[PDB]
Amino acid sequence: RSTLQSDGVFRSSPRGWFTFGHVCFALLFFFGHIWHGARTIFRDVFAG
Amino acid sequence: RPFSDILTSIRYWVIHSITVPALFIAGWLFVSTGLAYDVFGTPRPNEYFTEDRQEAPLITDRFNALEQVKKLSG
Amino acid sequence: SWLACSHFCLGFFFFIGHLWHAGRARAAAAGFEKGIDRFDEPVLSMRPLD
Amino acid sequence: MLTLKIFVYTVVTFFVCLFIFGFLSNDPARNPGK
Amino acid sequence: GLPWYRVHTVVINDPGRLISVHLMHTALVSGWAGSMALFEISVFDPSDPVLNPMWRQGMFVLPFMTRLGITQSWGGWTISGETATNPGIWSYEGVAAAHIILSGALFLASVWHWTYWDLELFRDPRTGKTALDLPKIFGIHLFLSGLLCFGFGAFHVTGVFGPGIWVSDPYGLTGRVQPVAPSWGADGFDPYNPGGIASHHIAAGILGVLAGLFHLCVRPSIRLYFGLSMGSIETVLSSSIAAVFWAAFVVAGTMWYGSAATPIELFGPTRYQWDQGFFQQEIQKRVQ
Amino acid sequence: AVTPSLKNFLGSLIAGATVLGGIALAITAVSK
Amino acid sequence: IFTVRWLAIHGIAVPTIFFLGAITAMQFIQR
Amino acid sequence: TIAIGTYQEKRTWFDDADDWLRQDRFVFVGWSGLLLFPCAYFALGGWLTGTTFVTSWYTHGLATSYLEGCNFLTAAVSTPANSMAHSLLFVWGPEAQGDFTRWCQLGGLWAFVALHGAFGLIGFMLRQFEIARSVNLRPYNAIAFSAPIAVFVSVFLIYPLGQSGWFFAPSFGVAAIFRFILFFQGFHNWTLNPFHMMGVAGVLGAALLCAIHGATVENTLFEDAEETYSMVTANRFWSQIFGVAFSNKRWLHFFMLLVPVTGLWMSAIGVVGLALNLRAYDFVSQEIRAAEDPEFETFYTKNILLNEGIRAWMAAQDQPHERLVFPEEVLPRGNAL
Amino acid sequence: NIYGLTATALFIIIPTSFLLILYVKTA
Amino acid sequence: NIYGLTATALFIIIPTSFLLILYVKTA
Amino acid sequence: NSSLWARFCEWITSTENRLYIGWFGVIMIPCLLTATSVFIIAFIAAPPVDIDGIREPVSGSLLYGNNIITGAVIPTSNAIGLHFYPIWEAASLDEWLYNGGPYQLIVCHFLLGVYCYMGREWELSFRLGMRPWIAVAYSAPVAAASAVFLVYPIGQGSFSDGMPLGISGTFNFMIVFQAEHNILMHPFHMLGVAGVFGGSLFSAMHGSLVTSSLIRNIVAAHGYFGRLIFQYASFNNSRSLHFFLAAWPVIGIWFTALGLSTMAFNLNGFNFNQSVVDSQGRVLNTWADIINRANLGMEVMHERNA
Amino acid sequence: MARPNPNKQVVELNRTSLYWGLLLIFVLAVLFSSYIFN
Amino acid sequence: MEALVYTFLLVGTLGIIFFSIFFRDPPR
Amino acid sequence: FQEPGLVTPLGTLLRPLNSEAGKVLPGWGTTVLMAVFILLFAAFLLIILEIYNSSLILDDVSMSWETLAKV
Ligand code: CLA
Ligand code: CLA
Ligand code: CLA
Ligand code: CLA
Ligand SMILES: CC(C)=CCC/C(C)=C/CC/C(C)=C/CC/C(C)=C/CC/C(C)=C/CC/C(C)=C/CC/C(C)=C/CC/C(C)=C/CC/C(C)=C/CC1=CC(=O)C(C)=C(C)C1=O
Ligand SMILES: CCCCCCCCCCCCCCCC(=O)OC[C@H](COP(=O)(O)OC[C@@H](O)CO)OC(=O)CCCCCCCCCCCCCCC
Ligand SMILES: CCCCCCCCCCCCCCCC(=O)OC[C@H](COP(=O)(O)OC[C@@H](O)CO)OC(=O)CCCCCCCCCCCCCCC
Ligand SMILES: CC1=C(/C=C/C(C)=C/C=C/C(C)=C/C=C/C=C(C)/C=C/C=C(C)/C=C/C2=C(C)CCCC2(C)C)C(C)(C)CCC1
Ligand SMILES: CC1=C(/C=C/C(C)=C/C=C/C(C)=C/C=C/C=C(C)/C=C/C=C(C)/C=C/C2=C(C)CCCC2(C)C)C(C)(C)CCC1
Ligand SMILES: [Fe+2]
Repeated sequence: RSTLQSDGVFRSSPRGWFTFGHVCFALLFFFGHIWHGARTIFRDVFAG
Repeated sequence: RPFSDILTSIRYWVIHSITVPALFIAGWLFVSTGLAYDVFGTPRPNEYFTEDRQEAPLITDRFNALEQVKKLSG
Repeated sequence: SWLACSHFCLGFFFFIGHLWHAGRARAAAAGFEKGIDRFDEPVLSMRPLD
Repeated sequence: MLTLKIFVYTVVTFFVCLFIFGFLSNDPARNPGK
Repeated sequence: GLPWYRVHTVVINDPGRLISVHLMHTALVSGWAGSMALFEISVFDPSDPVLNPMWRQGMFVLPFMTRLGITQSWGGWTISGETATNPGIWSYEGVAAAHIILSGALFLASVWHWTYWDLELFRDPRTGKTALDLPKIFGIHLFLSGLLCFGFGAFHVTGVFGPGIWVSDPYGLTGRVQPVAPSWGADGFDPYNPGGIASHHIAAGILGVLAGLFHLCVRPSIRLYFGLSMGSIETVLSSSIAAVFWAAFVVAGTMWYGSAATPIELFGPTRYQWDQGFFQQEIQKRVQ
Repeated sequence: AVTPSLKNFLGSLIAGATVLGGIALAITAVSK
Repeated sequence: IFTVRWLAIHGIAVPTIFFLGAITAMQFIQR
Repeated sequence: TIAIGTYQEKRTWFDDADDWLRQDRFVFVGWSGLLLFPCAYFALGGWLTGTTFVTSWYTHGLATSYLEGCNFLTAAVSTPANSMAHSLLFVWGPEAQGDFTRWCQLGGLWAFVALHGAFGLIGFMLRQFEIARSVNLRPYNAIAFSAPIAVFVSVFLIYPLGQSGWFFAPSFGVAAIFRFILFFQGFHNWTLNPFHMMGVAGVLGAALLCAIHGATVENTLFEDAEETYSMVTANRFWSQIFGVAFSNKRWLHFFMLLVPVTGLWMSAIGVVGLALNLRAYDFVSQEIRAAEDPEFETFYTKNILLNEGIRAWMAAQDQPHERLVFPEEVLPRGNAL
Repeated sequence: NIYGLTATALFIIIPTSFLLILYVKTA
Repeated sequence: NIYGLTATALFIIIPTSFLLILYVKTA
Repeated sequence: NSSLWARFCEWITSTENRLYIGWFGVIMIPCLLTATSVFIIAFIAAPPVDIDGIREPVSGSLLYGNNIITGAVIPTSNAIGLHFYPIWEAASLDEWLYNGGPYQLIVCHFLLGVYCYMGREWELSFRLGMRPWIAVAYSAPVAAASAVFLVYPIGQGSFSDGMPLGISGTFNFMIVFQAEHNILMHPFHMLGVAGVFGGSLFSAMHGSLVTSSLIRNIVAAHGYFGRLIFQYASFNNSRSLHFFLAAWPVIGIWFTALGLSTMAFNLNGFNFNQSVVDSQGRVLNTWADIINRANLGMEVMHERNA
Repeated sequence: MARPNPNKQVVELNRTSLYWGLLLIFVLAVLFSSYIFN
Repeated sequence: MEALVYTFLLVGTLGIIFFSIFFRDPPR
Repeated sequence: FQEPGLVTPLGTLLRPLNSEAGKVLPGWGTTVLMAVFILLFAAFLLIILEIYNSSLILDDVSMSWETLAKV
């Protein structure tokens, strides 16, 4: 532990970080799909 | 079809008055005759702890679960 | 416990009742309890707040 | 800390007395239009 | 005037600048790839690939390079541990520099396309107003995607022309790149069989080409055209985001639960391997 | 090839097709 | 006579009354 | 170009079905109804049947039903045992093999309710879109409703998928949800997570905005088209008391929408973070300072100790598959500190 | 903790300055 | 060196912010 | 009318001030200023407090090695209890701080300030001519604050039970409260949760409907709501709708505050333990029993002393 | 060179927007820095 | 030194509140 | 605004592709093929989903890490 002054608490491998980030972006992009589809279907009323 | 006319109709009153008690007694018998326990698998208050098993059940099997529950049950 | 809890709740509710009824009575006495006159709003007679 | 006690007491009493007399100054509500 | 959150909506009906912005985003992506790869090499310590694999050093982008055959570094060190043969042109530094060069070229292309936006190509021959044939542009782009998929599945992974892909033993002791023979039976569908991937791409290519041809030769129906409103470009964005988040969910699942595309050699063990006593059972059986 | 799980899956598949066909036929019949 | 409103109200009501009839005696069960 | 903009053309069966579906009846069936009314209906029935008759004696080793003598609060639909892992538990699947009784006993009814309810939520949002389209109005209600779907997906689907199996998903029931809440408090220290903070802030602010807007509108009416309430009077009042007050009605009624949606979305992101055990559990600096100096002690340390106690005293019965037996000397206690 | 300090400082400088530039341009 | 860091940060923040507030008021 | 009293009264009562002062402001402003000043100073720098009164100080000041999420103003020490503890009754300033006086000072001044603020909310409303009872809607958070900070310590007999003025302190208070009393399984806390969730739901839905309807109409939104769910023709006018919006959350928070005060006198929530018993006398566990085990863990780890 | 772009627009945001933005950045900072430092 | 950072963030936030109160933009 | 854009050899080479925007076939066209292939793709997705979930067990499929050694 002396080399990098390890704090003694486990960290997450690259697999966990990849999964976390990509799932969060998946939810956000579901919201984006919903919003942009809503605009597309309702173009006339949205325009004015 | 406004609700007032259907409410005041005699045919409605008679058919519902004959059918509703039938369903109520159907549920009453469905519970009191023990058919509910057999169909839904809920144990009666006097077989929760079979003589071979004095502790709570536990499955420990994904694919081969049928006879496992057979053993745990009864 | 029953006495204390019940009477605290009742006292608090009656205090809220005081607030409501006192406010309503003062407003009615002033004369604008029914609502704003929509012609002579007291706010309009004041300069813009900057 | 007697000095601090008296200072706090006098400031509080000043505030409370002003608080009371402010309302005693206000004239009763009335309805001109009636 | 526009709000802060609509500033990019100007390019909606200006394809010339749309091309430039998409090129610029691609340039940012490639530049991130290259810069991350360079910094990624700058910190890696290949001294002990036994008890200090890459996945224990926060090695995020390097495993993706390693998965497709690139194992040699210009510094002499190799992932396997030995010094191996000459690195050749294709190395980690090579890919990083290549991505940086590509990003810069795309930057220049983006600037060019930004300055020159009014092109007769985007203008409808019948009417002066700019129009885009989305049902056909989709056909051409699907055709290109199918061609690329077939090429990857038949030449790179198969080892006919390329190096292949990474494969390892079930318990992650010894693993390295080889060619993959496509498997066409039901056994090629299970996640943990590399032979599926190759085969998949081949099929996934060929069908695409046919679809790429079909949409290129058949125009949409009127009912579909007005129900889906394919005239507007916003529908394309909505559908694309839908497919994108579907892909994100699928990729996240394949990563978390483990598959032949994420060997534990270069990504780390899965939690379900510890929960079910995978390596414990292996060690106990071997010792017994 | 003829494993029981496949049989159950095909049975469920035909059941779903039956439900879809029933709904479609009901809609068509009631509409006109 | 067979309107969708009729279908909805009956599909909701019939299980409801059946379940209430069950639950009453269910409560009367000796423990 | 070939034809006119889909005015009449031909009266295909699709047009007749569409006309019948979109009739102005008492209940708007719509196209979404074909997906909403069936699924959602089962999503209700499966719960109530689930709450009434079936038991949880084999999955969790508990009695959760009216038939077994449980109150409304106590009754619940329990998740399948941890052995089932992530099986969807089809009634025709290998686990049940078409035996309805054992399918109920194995706990598959929870999967039934969850799946059919998710599809019912999708159908309901599509219904919102359909009605908004039919009345020529902007579909902001669908955008608002996207948040509860996000929370439901993040809590009932993403989370158990991230864990060992369905066993750790919330069980439908008033007391079961309390167990789940205390479970997150004990293990994941969910209160400390920033995303939960950013969600609770949104929720409480939403309640605050609702109350304030109702009181303000109801207390600035005009005596008796034109707006009933005096916007200028309310703006002056709230700008002189609080300091800042709304000036544009549209912005206010959009803020009332923006707050809860953002709060719940952020909480959903937090729960996604927890699904992979990425939990904002500890402060390393404070832990090391407390370790080297026994005297040092803050509220955070007491919370950590309480979490240790919760885990130790709950794991015995909340996770039967582990077969955990704790000797009485091992369970944490305050006096032993 | 140098990484935390630099990340915090960047998050306070870049976005707030970004907003200020636009507002200055507007007026 | 904490005194140096805080002094530098104050010298960057207070006067530049001061000027920015005035300019925002002017426009 | 140049008399000092006259001009001072005109200044205080005048609406020309940027922030209306009013007579209630006379007590409102200084009290809140004192509370916030002492709170800021104590949070920034203050010595450890002996919350439990057995000579085991608890660090809570930001400067003494703890974070924002963890920093808090420790409540008054258990030794003093309900006795009035200003500076001048303390033996010395250092002892005053060690025992935890500033929390008592802050809470007293804060309660006075919030009550005076509730009053001014009526007074200004009377000035402008608008209807008076906006203060009634404000009585909910005030009631909850009084229950948390004053009534519960009075019931438990000590001031150490008041909510610590910090985030992690708030979490500790909530967990300990759940341990001692089943706050979760109490109908009034259930009504409070219902009130909060319903307030969020109604705010979101009303915002969506109104912002969608504002195009260039309320009939269209009414029809939209009526057709969406089976329910038809309710809240036909803005008056009833905007009254209901205020009525739901206010009643919910009134009930949760009353539940907290009720528990202050040891009247806990429902206790469904060993509710289900099979034949010949065994115990079948239910979800309430797992909740009970969690409560056992919390309570046993809470009792720091033997 | 191409003709001047027809659909050129300029972004605006008033003082309320600036205050909202600054308050958001600072609130997020005070919330998250406690965990960044760790 | 983290204490100074936390205090800077807090006082900055209070400054934003103060400016939002007293220096409001007159609408339109 | 009436003047066309810059003339380039590449543009005129690719001009024919983006030439008939808006052209559309009459009737429903090939929507029946859409229905058929949507259903077939849904069936395929269900097949692979139940293969990965293990809810569908096949004799050839092993569906585990131990299959890496196999072939
Ligand atoms: C999804 C993409 C992704 C993934 C999975 C990873 C994963 C990883 N990266 Mg990489 N990285 C990425 C994108 C990604 N990175 C990008 C785009 C950049 C360019 C900026 C970097 C730059 C980078 C560097 C320079 C380093 C890493 C490192 C790491 C490793 C350590 C954990 C970590 O990221 O920090 C932990 C991450 C967090 C604590 C962030 C949590 C996410 C929250 C939600 C952010 C919220 C921000 C909030 C709203 C506002 C902040 C307020 C402010 C006051 C702070 C891990 C393998 C380190 C390493 O050892 O690998 C070499 C390292 O030194 N990454
Ligand atoms: C393929 C992806 C894609 C594309 C091309 C677009 C494109 C567009 N969107 Mg959509 N959107 C997307 C995804 C996408 N969006 C997703 C995933 C969401 C959900 C979060 C949204 C939600 C959304 C809303 C709610 C709105 C738009 C709008 C718009 C238009 C204006 C852009 C804007 O907001 O101003 C430019 C925005 C900024 C300059 C602000 C950027 C600051 C961000 C938030 C922080 C910085 C992030 C960081 C630097 C990069 C993160 C990278 C990450 C993805 C890995 C534009 C046509 C607007 C519109 O069309 O209305 C007419 C609109 O109102 N979008
Ligand atoms: C002896 C005391 C007293 C008297 C004589 C009155 C008399 C009056 N009040 Mg006042 N009021 C009181 C106490 C009193 N109130 C208290 C304590 C409160 C606080 C809640 C209120 C709050 C209040 C409001 C908010 C309003 C009135 C109104 C009225 C007038 C109409 C009566 C009414 O609402 O119809 C009779 C109404 C009902 C019978 C409905 C009953 C609904 C309640 C919720 C039933 C609850 C019963 C339940 C079992 C009790 C559980 C208690 C538990 C918590 C311990 C009338 C002049 C109204 C008015 O227009 O004034 C001019 C009006 O708007 N009052
Ligand atoms: C539209 C309404 C609807 C929807 C969306 C669902 C959806 C679902 N149900 Mg529910 N269900 C419904 C109506 C619905 N059901 C009705 C009306 C009943 C009463 C009869 C049930 C009774 C029921 C039970 C008892 C169970 C489900 C289950 C399920 C799930 C698994 C279904 C599955 O994989 O089967 C297979 C799915 C399909 C076949 C769907 C269509 C797939 C495509 C179209 C096949 C195309 C191939 C080919 C062209 C067609 C064959 C041609 C052939 C004739 C030659 C899923 C969430 C199960 C579950 O998961 O519970 C936990 C379960 O146990 N449902
Ligand atoms: C040393 C010191 C200082 C110690 C301090 C220690 C410490 C603990 C500091 C606090 C730390 C801190 C800041 C923590 C909170 C951080 C936190 C969790 C932030 C969440 C931030 C975040 C991004 C979450 C997203 C969720 C989100 C959108 C929440 C928004 C919440 C919010 C702003 C709600 C509204 C609140 C509110 C008061 C509204 C009132 C509006 C109002 C004046 C309306 C009046 C009104 C009504 C009418 O009807 C009409 C008609 C008009 C006209 C009118 O005007
Ligand atoms: C057409 C449907 C007819 C009604 C089916 C029965 C419904 C009532 C269930 C009561 C419990 C009965 C217990 C046996 C349960 C049972 O039926 O098992 C029957 C069978 C398994 O039984 P075995 O193969 O063990 O039995 C062998 C023989 O004895 C015949 O059973 O499973 C199937 O083949 C599919 C059954 C699907 C039944 C559910 C229908 C819904 C499917 C999902 C549809 C989704 C459509 C979505 C569209 C988008
Ligand atoms: C005597 C009482 C003294 C009270 C002092 C407290 C004052 C609080 C003032 C909050 C202003 C927030 C910034 C508004 C920025 C601003 O300019 O908003 C302006 C906005 C009004 O906008 P308009 O209606 O002019 O917008 C018109 C649209 O067309 C957009 O242009 O005000 C609101 O809508 C209500 C906002 C309440 C938001 C409350 C948030 C409270 C956050 C508190 C954080 C404390 C952190 C503490 C750290 C230790
Ligand atoms: C923070 C973060 C994030 C994001 C991030 C990002 C998004 C990033 C990006 C990044 C990037 C995007 C980067 C980039 C970079 C780039 C570069 C670095 C480039 C370079 C280039 C060059 C160098 C060039 C050169 C050249 C040219 C130009 C060509 C010609 C030749 C030469 C070679 C000269 C989020 C929010 C998610 C959260 C988490 C974390
Ligand atoms: C599972 C199943 C299914 C289905 C199912 C269903 C569909 C169901 C339904 C169900 C239902 C549909 C139910 C209902 C129920 C109801 C109830 C159970 C009710 C109750 C009520 C009450 C209890 C009340 C009370 C009260 C009132 C309100 C009045 C007075 C007061 C009081 C409080 C007393 C399927 C086919 C898939 C398969 C087979 C099996
Ligand atoms: Fe409203």
